[PDB]
Amino acid sequence: NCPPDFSTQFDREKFYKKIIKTSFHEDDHIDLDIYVPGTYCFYLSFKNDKDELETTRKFYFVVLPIL
Amino acid sequence: AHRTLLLRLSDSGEPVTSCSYGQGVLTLPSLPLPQGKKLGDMPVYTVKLAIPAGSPVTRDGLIWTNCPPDFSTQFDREKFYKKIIKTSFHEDDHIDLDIYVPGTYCFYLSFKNDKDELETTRKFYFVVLPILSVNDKFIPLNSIAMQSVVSKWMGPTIKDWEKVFARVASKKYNMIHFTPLQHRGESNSPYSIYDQLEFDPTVFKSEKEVADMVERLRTEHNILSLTDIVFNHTANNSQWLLDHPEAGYNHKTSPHLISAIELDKKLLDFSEQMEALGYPVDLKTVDDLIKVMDGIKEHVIGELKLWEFYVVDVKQTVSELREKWGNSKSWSDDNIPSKDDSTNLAQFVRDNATEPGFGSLGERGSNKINIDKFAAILKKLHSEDYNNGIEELATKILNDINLPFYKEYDDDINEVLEQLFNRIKYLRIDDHGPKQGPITKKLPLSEPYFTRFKAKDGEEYALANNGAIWDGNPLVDFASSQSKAYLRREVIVWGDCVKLRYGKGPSDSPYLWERMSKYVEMNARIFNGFRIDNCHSTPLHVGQYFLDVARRVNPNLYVVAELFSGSEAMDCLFVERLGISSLIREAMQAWSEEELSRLVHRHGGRPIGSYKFVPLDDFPYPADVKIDEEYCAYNPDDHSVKCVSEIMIPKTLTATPPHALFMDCTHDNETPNQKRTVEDTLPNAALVAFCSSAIGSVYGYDEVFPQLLDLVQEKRTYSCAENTGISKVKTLLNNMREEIASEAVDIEDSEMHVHHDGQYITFHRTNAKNGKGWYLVARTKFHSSGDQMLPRIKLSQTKATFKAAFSLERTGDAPISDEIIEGIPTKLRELTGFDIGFDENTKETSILLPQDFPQGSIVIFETQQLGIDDSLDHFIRSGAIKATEKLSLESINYVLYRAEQEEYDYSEGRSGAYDIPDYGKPVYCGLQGWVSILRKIIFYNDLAHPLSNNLRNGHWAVDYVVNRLDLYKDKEGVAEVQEWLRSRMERIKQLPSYLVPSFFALVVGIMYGCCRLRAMQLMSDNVGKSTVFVQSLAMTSIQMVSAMKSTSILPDQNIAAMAAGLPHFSTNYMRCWGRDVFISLRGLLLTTGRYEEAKEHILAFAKTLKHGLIPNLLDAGRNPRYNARDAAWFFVQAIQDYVTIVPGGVSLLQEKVTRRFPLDDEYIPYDDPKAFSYSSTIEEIIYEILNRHAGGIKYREANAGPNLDRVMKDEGFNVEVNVDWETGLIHGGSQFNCGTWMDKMGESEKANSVGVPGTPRDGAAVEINGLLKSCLRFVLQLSKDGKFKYTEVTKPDGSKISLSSWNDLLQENFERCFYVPKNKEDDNKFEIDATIINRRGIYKDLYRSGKPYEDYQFRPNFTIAMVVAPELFTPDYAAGAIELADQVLRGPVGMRTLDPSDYNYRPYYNNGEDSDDFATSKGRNYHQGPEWVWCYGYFIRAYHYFNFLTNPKCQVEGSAKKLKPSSYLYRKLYSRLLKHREWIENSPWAGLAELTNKDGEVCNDSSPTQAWSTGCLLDLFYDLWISYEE
Ligand SMILES: OC[C@H]1O[C@H](O[C@H]2[C@H](O)[C@@H](O)[C@@H](O[C@H]3[C@H](O)[C@@H](O)[C@@H](O[C@H]4[C@H](O)[C@@H](O)[C@@H](O[C@H]5[C@H](O)[C@@H](O)[C@@H](O)O[C@@H]5CO)O[C@@H]4CO)O[C@@H]3CO)O[C@@H]2CO)[C@H](O)[C@@H](O)[C@@H]1O
Ligand SMILES: OC[C@H]1O[C@H](O[C@H]2[C@H](O)[C@@H](O)[C@@H](O)O[C@@H]2CO)[C@H](O)[C@@H](O)[C@@H]1O
Repeated sequence: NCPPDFSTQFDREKFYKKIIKTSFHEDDHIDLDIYVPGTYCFYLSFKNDKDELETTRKFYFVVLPIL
Repeated sequence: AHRTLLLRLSDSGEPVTSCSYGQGVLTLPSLPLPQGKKLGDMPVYTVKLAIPAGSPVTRDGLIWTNCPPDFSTQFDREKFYKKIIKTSFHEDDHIDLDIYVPGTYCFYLSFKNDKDELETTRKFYFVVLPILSVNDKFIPLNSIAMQSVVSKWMGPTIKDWEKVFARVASKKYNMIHFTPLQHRGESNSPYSIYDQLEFDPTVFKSEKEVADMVERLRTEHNILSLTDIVFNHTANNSQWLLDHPEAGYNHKTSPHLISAIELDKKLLDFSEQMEALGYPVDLKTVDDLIKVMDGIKEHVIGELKLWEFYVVDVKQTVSELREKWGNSKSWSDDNIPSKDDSTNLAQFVRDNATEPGFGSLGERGSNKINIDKFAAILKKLHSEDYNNGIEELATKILNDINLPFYKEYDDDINEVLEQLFNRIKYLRIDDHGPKQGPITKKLPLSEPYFTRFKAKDGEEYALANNGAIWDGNPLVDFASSQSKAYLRREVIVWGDCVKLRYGKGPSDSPYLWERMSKYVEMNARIFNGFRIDNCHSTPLHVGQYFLDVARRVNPNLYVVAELFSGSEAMDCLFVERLGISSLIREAMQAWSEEELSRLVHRHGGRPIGSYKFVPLDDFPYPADVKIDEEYCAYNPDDHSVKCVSEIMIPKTLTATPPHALFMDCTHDNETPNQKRTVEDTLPNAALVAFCSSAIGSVYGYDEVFPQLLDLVQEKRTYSCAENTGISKVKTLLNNMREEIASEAVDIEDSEMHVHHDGQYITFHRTNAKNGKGWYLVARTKFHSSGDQMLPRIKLSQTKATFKAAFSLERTGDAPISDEIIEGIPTKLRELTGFDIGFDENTKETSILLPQDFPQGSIVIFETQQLGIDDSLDHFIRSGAIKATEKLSLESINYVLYRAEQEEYDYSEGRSGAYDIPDYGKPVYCGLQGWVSILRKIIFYNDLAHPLSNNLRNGHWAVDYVVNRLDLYKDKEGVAEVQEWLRSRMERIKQLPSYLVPSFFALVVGIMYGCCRLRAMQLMSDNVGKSTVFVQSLAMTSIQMVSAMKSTSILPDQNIAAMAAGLPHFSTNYMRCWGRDVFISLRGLLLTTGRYEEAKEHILAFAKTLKHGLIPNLLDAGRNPRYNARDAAWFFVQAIQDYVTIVPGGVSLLQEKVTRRFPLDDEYIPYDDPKAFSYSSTIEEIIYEILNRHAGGIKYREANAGPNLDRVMKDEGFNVEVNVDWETGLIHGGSQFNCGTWMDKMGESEKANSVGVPGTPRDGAAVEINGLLKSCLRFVLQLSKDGKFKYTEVTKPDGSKISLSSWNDLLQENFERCFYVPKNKEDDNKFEIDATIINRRGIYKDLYRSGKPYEDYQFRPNFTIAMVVAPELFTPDYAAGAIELADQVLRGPVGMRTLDPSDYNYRPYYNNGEDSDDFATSKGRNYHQGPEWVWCYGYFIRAYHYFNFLTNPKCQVEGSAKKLKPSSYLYRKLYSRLLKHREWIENSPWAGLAELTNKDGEVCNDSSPTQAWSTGCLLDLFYDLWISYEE
């Protein structure tokens, strides 16, 4: 639910897509640019071993305010 | 030199067909290499792929192709190479595919889908034909004469063969087809090959022995050679079949045929004991067959176990149910059907408790039930104890399961014996096959379906033999599991041969692929090509692999194939992927004379006078293109493919029908003696030789053999009797084709006419380049059907010359030798008496046949069309570029366009547009009117079109093209263009009438292409390098800018004046409109580069300033009309656009005009000397508008009355404008006013709308204030640079306000007044009365309108302010507001003028309405619903701008870290212009309409081409170019 840029407001339930670059050798790095302090979470969707869709937990991280 | 072809692609990556030649293949023309060049010195051909700009394929697009990158790299079918597509929104991308070796090549495109996924198009193939030379002389593919000879009938020695070679060499054949010269099998049939890797031991012993013989044929008699190649079968007695029995389908490899094996060996076992346990061993009664069938009823059918191959063993399942009753048991599914639903319960068990491969065939009891799963259902359905009625229930279910299998069995058995007693009859009882010998071991009752042998591995096998199903699909392998033909006995077999089981590749049959590979490349080293019998039965992947192995050995492999697949499409697909160069067509298949004439018509050529292809208004004309300035950069030794004209747009690659090899008689069809008579051999072979294709014949056809030679049994040898039958005539026919082959090249270069009258068939072969031709009259002898007299043959504008004539007569029967095949004695009598009359006045040739012209005779005439020489094509394809050298962007308008009203202006109403009978007039008087009609005519070769009829009925349209330019002769470059048309049209009139249409369209198309290229050269780079769509939009600038006689933009002179639209806004006072001119000025003049012409319009309108306003109707400079509030601010915006774009554009500010009206608003002093009076500068004019509006204007329209406006009310003439200085907005207008672009005054006397404005836009208009803010921002930065002096502004009282304060006033109050906030909680900071509102999140259409409900109406005018003054809008508010307009107000081509949710929505505009409806009557709906195209331009310009600021997905990181629009934004932009590109493509007028009804519905009253409709779309392309593509 991290907004893509500073112009976009924050919404708890509007999540944005990010593509994981699959490789058997190289790990993939995906940046989450944060422009405003607040509560942000992320979860991962993937293709199950049953060819179905599966989802992980929501993992949160807090950006503290600037006083 | 230049061997390049242009292959334009569509938006989906598919090749574009330039002409309609029918179902075909992208074949490249067979041409010799340049002088002294071998394979590898240079590319044979270069295919230029053209990808449209902005197409969905360009998005991360890649061009794939299996073409090797250079000559050193070998060809691989599945190794494709990368090619990068250079994406652009303006410029198309060209990618070259260099080809160094003939063969089969394909290409497909991968791109990024709209789902951000990867997507791929089809594979598109194109064939490069082989290069056939004999010694050092090139052999054109359509001049091949192939003589098919059978090896075993030429003698047992090599010299016995070279005697036959000398005979066919005297007949002047240039190619010999060999039945396979390999060791033959048991039956000695040439196609049942014993050993593939060694030639016939009778004649040859090594490869060098046969290779020397073929090379001897090349050097001695100048004859190339090719053989049959057999892929489908091999002989039934090959020593390698014992070592490798898996090469065919057997009980191991193809287990489904096990049922068919035990039935075949049930007949070899039966046919030998037939007489013992039977009676009719060999009789000829119908009842005699029935007792054999009754013997079949009990001895084979009854002894084959009721066939458990289909039926589940019932009692052997119950036996195995009690056996395992008590193991894996119990079920739980509650979907098990009840025992009442017997049918559904059976199919439930069919899907759950079955072993793999249920229903399909295999071993005897292959179909069986899974017991542990079956009993688990029985315990869940009935009971867990077995004796509780399970034996009854389990058997009842299995019996119901076998019901479809039993009915599948009765339908199979019936076809087994019905095929038997229908084949045994014809086989035995002589109906048409005399062979009722007593059934022996050699000739049993059953034809051998399987070849039995014991292999070297020890085990016994049973391979079968292929054949052909009667009317079955040849693409289905009848030996595979998909067919049941070997079981149901639906196969006509060849006992000589045996299966060849290829799999999905070499993995399924390793030794078979390795052997056939070495067998293919062995003949490829020796011979020049192959011949494939029944190519349709060979699988594609099988034929593809081995033909590519052959081409790696012999790069010039010539492939012939007897291809009769399901349809022409399947025939083309096989030719595409396999690389077939010629298809076999048989002339003996024609049952009657009409069928022969239709066969000859298919392979004869194109109609006489067929249209020639030319680039027209559907091509890009790059200003930076190479040119043959006089069509002279060609050398015959280079052997280069020629461009269409002086413009070097290369020859287009389009699908053409696959080449044909017309055989007058093959080695499988009956002799003319059998099917027809012997005399027909002469006229049949003549009609075949006249076809524009390759021809061939079997040995004995020319030597009139009595009957078809049995390829299996016969052992006699060809006779040494020389020069028998047609041998003399074939020497003439082949020698004549050698003279024609030297110059005839492409499909447009050979034309034909064929006529059939009774037993006569007429053939007229014509070369379209020089006019040389042949005429053949052949009287056919299908039967002796009495005397028939042919009418007088008449040829127009042609002279005829007698060439030769012959008759073939029979002199008894043929000798009966047992050692030598001798033909029928025939006389070849030369004929005379053909009278050739030539009328020296009408230039008409008449031909009368002599009464002594018996059936089986021919007569050949040499003919030459009058007026055509070899130098005609060069004269037409040259000089047009030099003729357009002095053309200007104004003068091109008179050559290409001019509406009929525009032409009436120059001709005082005498000329106009050429009326085409039974059609109408072209849309323009110039060439564009012709090209718009001719493009579809040339594409379909519609020689029956009314224009095509009129062009050959007389020279009216020919002279009309030249005589028009007398009106505009004095203009720049028009005189030299007329002289080129005069000289070319004069030469055309000397041609035959039937050839005028094709040449008329060629001359007009060439000059059109030169005029269109000259336009792109005179324009700017962004236009002269872009797609067809952008250039087509730019050509509209020439449609509107023209000099006239009844009007202009200056009152003293007649110069170029931009018309509002054609044809209803082009003459007198209706042409120039100040509002229309300056909305289109940036697109049509600045984007294109007409800087000087744009200045003239700004200066001319500046002379007629009054009330601080620009007049809507400009009467050249005299008595105008100032009924417009928009014009002055669109005019001042065009000045800003000029200064911004034109280099040194600030010079316009100090240009002095002569204001034709005194500063104080005076009267109409046109003749009063106070008109000229004083001069005004553009800088002063800009300030005069700003200060007059500010100080408050006050005027009533001068010369008021019905003479001015016959419907406007008295209070309507006093219109005014004033600035509310508390907000900074410019207000003005009344409910009797039309001072905006929505100018529609009612005129209905029945609906009482007379004088009632349909859209009175009184008050502050968004466009006016948006342009005001743009003008203020312009003059502020202008004063900062020292180009504008004024900063003071006077108020009606006397106060002064600085221009910056007025600029800040709008910046602080504009959005506050117009924006309707989406939140009701903010309905207090944006001046909103919530009682009257439609939607929120909308920028208002007006402020302080007379009727307040129109303030909150969603209209497309708010985008004009968004484009010219983007600072007035917060990004998030504007982005959501324009997203609503995209969903609601955006039509397909035009912009909806009013929200459909409003009650005044009248989307259909009909100016001619005599109803009582207050709106629709007399067309007051003009701006209340209808979709206008120019607002679409301002819409998408701001749709692109504000989506680039708001949506982060519409932005992407760029070079120099300057953010460029993402492909996601270009994709959304490109989609919203497809309907515009379709419109200008499929419109007779080469532009965009003014208005459109609801949802793309064509409005008849709308002007079909409007200046500001196309000009606002050019504004979008210039925005994207000047900001991102520099
Ligand atoms: O020769 C001198 C000329 O002087 C005067 O001209 C005046 C007009 O007579 C007068 O009507 C007005 O012009 C207005 C008109 O009142 C206003 O309603 C509007 O007209 C619309 C049409 O309503 C609309 O249908 C459309 O007309 C097109 C039509 O769609 C198209 O298919 C084809 O038929 O051509 C038609 C036009 O000819 O568009 C027009 C234009 O928007 O706007 C007109 C222009 O403001 O004022 C004129 C002032 O000079 C005399 O009255 C006239 O008799 C004299 O001949
Ligand atoms: O307000 C909801 C209402 O809108 C429509 O009525 C229009 C009316 O026809 C126009 O004159 C406009 O200016 O005032 C209203 C704006 O909404 C319809 O009644 C319907 O769409 C809806 O109920």
